[PDB]
Amino acid sequence: DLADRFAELERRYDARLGVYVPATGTTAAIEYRADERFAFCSTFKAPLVAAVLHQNPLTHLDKLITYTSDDIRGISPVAQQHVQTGMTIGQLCDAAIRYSDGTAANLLLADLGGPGGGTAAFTGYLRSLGDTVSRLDAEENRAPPGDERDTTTPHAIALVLQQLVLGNALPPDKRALLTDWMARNTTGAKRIRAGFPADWKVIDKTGTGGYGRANDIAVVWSPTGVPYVVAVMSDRAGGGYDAEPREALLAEAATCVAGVLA
Ligand SMILES: [N+]
Ligand SMILES: [N+]
Repeated sequence: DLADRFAELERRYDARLGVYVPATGTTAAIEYRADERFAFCSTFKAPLVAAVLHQNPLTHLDKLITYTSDDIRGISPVAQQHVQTGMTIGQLCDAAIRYSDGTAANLLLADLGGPGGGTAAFTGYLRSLGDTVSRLDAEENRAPPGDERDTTTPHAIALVLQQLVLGNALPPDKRALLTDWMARNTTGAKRIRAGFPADWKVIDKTGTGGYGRANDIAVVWSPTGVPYVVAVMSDRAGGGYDAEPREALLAEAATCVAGVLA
């Protein structure tokens, strides 16, 4: 019983774990706490890039955005080295996904515009994909576990990623950009990627936070090219606001999923 094995991971890592793998043409869905709420953390930056792509012609990727050192907010590996030159919308999409760049995310939200610095518009994009539960409220706080702001569920975000990467939410040219940025992500080697054999292809977007939060959302392809969406979320609310996030938990959960899918 796979659910028994997920529960053992919860006890061993003193953590709460959520998993959703949508059913496919030849597999049943995998689900564990799939409708419980977990913080987005940085995983929202993947659908955020999709929302910007959706709303604009591809020429928009060449638009140069200027900003100052005081605009550097959240962990921003790329943006904080390009204050003087600025960054194009396309470079900001790249940084937001592949380096979780918080400033890039803030600028892409500002590009959507509207109240809340773009967070209302982003949430509306998720509504348009049929996601009735997720919400984004703040820009790049260690939100308490009970707070519903800035949360999703494994079920909800997996079905969002399913439509974006494997469905028709985006035209093929915009779909290919999103897929490529996730494929060359730099932050995910020790999470879902670490749970799948080397001949599976893995694209992903991570998130990490207080209360021991560690997330990874991925699309994987078997060695013969069959794709599956895998969403894994975790936290450790009982360990306090500074509980250690555990990448090994996500890797071990992904290993259990890979055993089901192989
Ligand atoms: N949250
Ligand atoms: N913003």
